[PDB]
Amino acid sequence: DLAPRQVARYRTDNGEEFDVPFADDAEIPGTWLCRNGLEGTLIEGDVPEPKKVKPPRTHWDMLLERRSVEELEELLKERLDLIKAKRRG
Amino acid sequence: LHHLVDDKIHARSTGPYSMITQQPLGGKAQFGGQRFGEMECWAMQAYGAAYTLQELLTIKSDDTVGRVKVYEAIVKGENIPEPGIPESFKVLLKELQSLCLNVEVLSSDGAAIEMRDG
Amino acid sequence: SQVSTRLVRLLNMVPYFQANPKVTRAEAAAALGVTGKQLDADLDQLWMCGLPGYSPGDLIDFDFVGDTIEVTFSAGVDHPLRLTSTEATGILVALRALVDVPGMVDPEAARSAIAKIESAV
Amino acid sequence: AKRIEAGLYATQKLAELAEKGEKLPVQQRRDMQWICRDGDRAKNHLLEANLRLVVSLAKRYTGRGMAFLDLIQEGNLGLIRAVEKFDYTKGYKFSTYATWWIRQAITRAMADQARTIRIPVHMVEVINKLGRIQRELLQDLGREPTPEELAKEMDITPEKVLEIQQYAREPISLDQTIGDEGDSQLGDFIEDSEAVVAVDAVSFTLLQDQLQSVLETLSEREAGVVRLRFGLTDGQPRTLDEIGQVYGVTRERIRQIESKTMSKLRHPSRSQVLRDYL
Amino acid sequence: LYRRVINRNNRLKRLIDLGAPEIIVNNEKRMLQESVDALFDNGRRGRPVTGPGNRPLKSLSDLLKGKQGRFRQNLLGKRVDYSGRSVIVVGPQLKLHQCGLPKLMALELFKPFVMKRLVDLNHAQNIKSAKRMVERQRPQVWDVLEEVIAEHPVLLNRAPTLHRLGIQAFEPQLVEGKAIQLHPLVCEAFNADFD
Amino acid sequence: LTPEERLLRAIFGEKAREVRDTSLKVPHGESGKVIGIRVFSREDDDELPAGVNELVRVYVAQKRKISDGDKLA
Amino acid sequence: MLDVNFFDELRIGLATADDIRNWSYGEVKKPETINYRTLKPEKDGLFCEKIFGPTRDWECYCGKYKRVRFKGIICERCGVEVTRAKVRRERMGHIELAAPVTHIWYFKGVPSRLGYLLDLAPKDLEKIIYFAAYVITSVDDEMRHNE
Amino acid sequence: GGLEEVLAELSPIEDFSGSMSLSFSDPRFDEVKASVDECKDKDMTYAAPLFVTAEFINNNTGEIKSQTVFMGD
Amino acid sequence: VSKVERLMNLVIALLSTRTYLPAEKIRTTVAGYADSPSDEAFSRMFERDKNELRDLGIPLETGRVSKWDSTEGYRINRDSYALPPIGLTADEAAAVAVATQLWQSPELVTATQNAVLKLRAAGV
DNA sequence: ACTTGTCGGTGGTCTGCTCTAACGTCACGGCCAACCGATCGGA
Ligand SMILES: [Zn+2]
Repeated sequence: DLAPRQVARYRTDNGEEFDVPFADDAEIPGTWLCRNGLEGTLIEGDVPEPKKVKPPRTHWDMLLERRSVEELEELLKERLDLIKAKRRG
Repeated sequence: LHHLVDDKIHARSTGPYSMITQQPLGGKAQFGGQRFGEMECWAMQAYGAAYTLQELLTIKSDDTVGRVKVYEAIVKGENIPEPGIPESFKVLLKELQSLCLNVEVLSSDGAAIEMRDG
Repeated sequence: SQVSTRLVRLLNMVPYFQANPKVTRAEAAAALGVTGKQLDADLDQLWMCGLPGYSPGDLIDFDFVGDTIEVTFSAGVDHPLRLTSTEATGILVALRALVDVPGMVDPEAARSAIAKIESAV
Repeated sequence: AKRIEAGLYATQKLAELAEKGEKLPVQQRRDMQWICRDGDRAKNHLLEANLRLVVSLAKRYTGRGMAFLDLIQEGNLGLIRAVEKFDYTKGYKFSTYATWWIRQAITRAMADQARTIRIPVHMVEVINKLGRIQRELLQDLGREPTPEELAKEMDITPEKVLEIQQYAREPISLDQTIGDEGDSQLGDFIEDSEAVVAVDAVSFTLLQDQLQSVLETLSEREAGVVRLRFGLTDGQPRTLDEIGQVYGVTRERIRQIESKTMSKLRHPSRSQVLRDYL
Repeated sequence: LYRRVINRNNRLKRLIDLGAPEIIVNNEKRMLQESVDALFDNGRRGRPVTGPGNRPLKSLSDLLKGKQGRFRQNLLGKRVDYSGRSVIVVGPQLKLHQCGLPKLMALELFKPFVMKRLVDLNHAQNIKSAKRMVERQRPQVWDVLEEVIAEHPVLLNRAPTLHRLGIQAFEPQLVEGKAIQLHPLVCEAFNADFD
Repeated sequence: LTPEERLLRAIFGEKAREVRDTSLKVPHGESGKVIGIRVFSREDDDELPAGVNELVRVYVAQKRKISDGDKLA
Repeated sequence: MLDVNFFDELRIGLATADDIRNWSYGEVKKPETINYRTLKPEKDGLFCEKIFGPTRDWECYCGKYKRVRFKGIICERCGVEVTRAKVRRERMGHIELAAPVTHIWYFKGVPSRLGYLLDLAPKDLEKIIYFAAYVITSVDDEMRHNE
Repeated sequence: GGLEEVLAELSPIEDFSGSMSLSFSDPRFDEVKASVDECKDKDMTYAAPLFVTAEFINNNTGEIKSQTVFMGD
Repeated sequence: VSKVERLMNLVIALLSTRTYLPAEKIRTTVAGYADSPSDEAFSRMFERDKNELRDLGIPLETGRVSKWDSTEGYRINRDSYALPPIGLTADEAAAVAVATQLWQSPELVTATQNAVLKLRAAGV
């Protein structure tokens, strides 16, 4: 005699299918850390939309934080003038 | 001289075992067993004693289920059961697989025998 | 709080049962609550509480051979509760000391009781 | 630095004009791409030209767990960060900001990736501070300082110091040689404590048989109640309410049955056989 | 070794994601290659990776090789239970098929049999009482011992085992000392002397 | 705990305490007479190593006579 | 597993990436072994219970399931299967390298097998695989012969 | 002596710039911390303190400092 | 189950423990705390139960699990729980006979009854 | 009336991430030391 259980099917991004045995009275997660190490969603038409994570700090964000738009525009104008003079004389 | 029998006599029936390979420890201070080395194996092979050598290797050193089954059979008075598979062989197979070597045991049909009994 | 009084009553009832050898039913039904009808209902609830695990040998035990209620297993509950700071002890001491009756137990009863209670607190 | 900033701004403007923008002239697109490529090349050139300060900084951290090349690579990451955060308007040379960031990166990495059992940085700092204070106390007093002096000079309790010292232990290796020759190892003297004793198992089996024989001297009701209550049936015990619901009786009745059965079992004729098993 | 491999792999992932110049990426890839090589076989290429005390680390190949390796030390020869060891003296009154075993050594060897036999003779009520009696060396244990060792051969061995006759079976007899009594005529087979 | 052990403890009344016995016992095949005990305690300002609170050493002396198996020269 | 008399052969061979990731029950991602405070295995480390198995018998990592009745199920919170603790010496992991790495046995051997297979001297292999020299993987000879 | 020899072979400790130097001299031993019986009873080490006079010289400014440094037991 | 059963079980468990039991173990081990819907209802209920026990007079101490453990648990000091020894018996009879005769304030009569009951639980 | 679950808050500790602007720029601490036979890569 064993406790009744269900089997959930998960699919990774690169076409991998895995089976996970869960209990009956349990909230089956939409996404799971599969055996390959890649996160995979559960095969369901009614997707339980998970959280969305925004990208972290990048070089452009730091540059814009430490420099105003006017200074960068002036520097770009000077560089464009230099390359124009070098190219077309 | 400082060589007295009181410091030399040692005997054991069952005691502590090792961790990686489930074999008995060594030394009087640890209630360890006596080593049955390769030369003794050669002597047993020359004698022709297959069963004594098999039981010495399997059910006195490494057969984890076999040790407890043998003790129970001796206590209750039944026959000694058949030996199993030594744990050292499974340790060797895992160590070979960790070196990117595909070691697999094949049955008579040609399939692969899983070592995950339990 | 009408639950706190019951809880204190039980916490004192168990040591009382363990400290009076084979107390009859009538004495308990007259001393700790006049209503003897609820005494059985309180014993039934005491029979259900015990040590973690709540297996036999962990819950508190008893012998209802007849009227005598003896405890065989107490689950650590052997001593009564401590008289709370001020509150009950304060009121009892104040009543014992501010008596306006000429001394009748003064020689070796009232003063001895006052001193012993003060030392105990 | 100016080339890097110009390239970054040109890339951002090109990205903005790509989506919800306008048809850039061909020469403008060519110039933007050229500026972006020049900025990338300038960043790479600055990084490569400054990949010599990292080695000098990491030279001083050799012999403290991590390897020399790992320290160099962590310093290279710190140098990348310093290049990302360098401002040319202040007029200071690159060798100061770069030094700060390289040292920070090397120290943080050596705090993380140097112990088999990882300790957080906020506690590695405390351990280092305690060690420095201990060295100063040893120099001042002339003797080995006791935990009391460290407690006073580190404004902490005289008990946290013991925990800090006990968190600094590094595990030894099971493969280290014990004897003079090469036949002994530390791992051969370690006893497995989770192995079956081979004598407790048969004793447990005999205890189960004896207990079954003893419990077979009662009626069906008491034996079933005891087996369900103590979990002797398959693997786990139940509660008073569950057993009462299964048997359709009140919990007080179940408690009375259990009390009577336990009283009966305490009789010597039912406990003399089981005395030696406890 | 696994930690080194994982650390270098993660650092390589970070360097590739950032977009570092090819020199740093190439150096990291070379370090990852060296770490994997040290994991599989530490010392074949370059210098060995050492720990505290300048002791080179032990890899998988070091596990599988040598006299102290897996095969020779743990598969072709093992340590066994039900075995003892003691000094040998000369017993000239023994027969060629007999040996003198100490009572304590024989008791320890035959404990599983003695427990059962003294439970059967109602000397102990159960196995635990019999084990306690054996541990305390009760007077009624020794008689039981003389019943269990009768016609039960034991193998005697003296290292080095140069030929078959280095292991020989004997019928044991309890002796009061702590030294094994060996027949004088089996010494040449064992190459044994009583010094 | 095992259900059988719990039932036995309930029968005999021996409450299960969350402590494991690790007493110092005489090794196998050894005996003698106790001749000395040395006790060190941290609460008495003894330079014990870190983590160790108490330490105790016992000396056992035995007179051995000559017997079969002893080596003379 | 059982009946040693049923073992007919013991075959050995090279293991590809597919076999390596079919043996494994998960990928280890952190160089962590145990927690310095609770002395408990970390997650995705070298001793992770989600990959290799439970340290206790019939107990998961978060302690939600602690009974033999929960046999063969996986805890929905910690992801640890509820089984015996002896599976920790039977389950392997794998590490996904960010760059291919040659096997030391088949390169630094006498004789070198990669060198024999590719007709390359061992010094050339050591220069190539340790990032000291470039090697032309392929060349479009048809295009060169036309322009 | 051996200590004098090693200190003399290490006495000039100068940096690359040549502006600073550190010197060690005059090794001296104080009285023993404890007797042999006390060391064996209490599990200590039979050692004595070592003091070496260290002198710091700054070549550019010419200011010199000298302190008695404790080198250990 | 019942609130009184939860309180009694909690009192017994905290009396019989040897080390500071954390609240997480209290939830799983002590009966009656395992029927909560979520971790916040249990937390608030346990806080209220602790408040009630502390107000009653039962010594409920909160402290670390141990030196090398950062978890924080609760215990009950069995030595501070009460005072066993009692004095003579003749004076206590007079004290009880005069414990309450005409007082009507509910707090006073409840306090006197509690003191009398504790005295009976500590001998007469 | 008492309890109880959802809501909201204060204060504290453990853990992780980011930043610091004179100038600073290409590693060491150290053997190895037998002695035989076999064999692949050079010359
Ligand atoms: Zn879990």
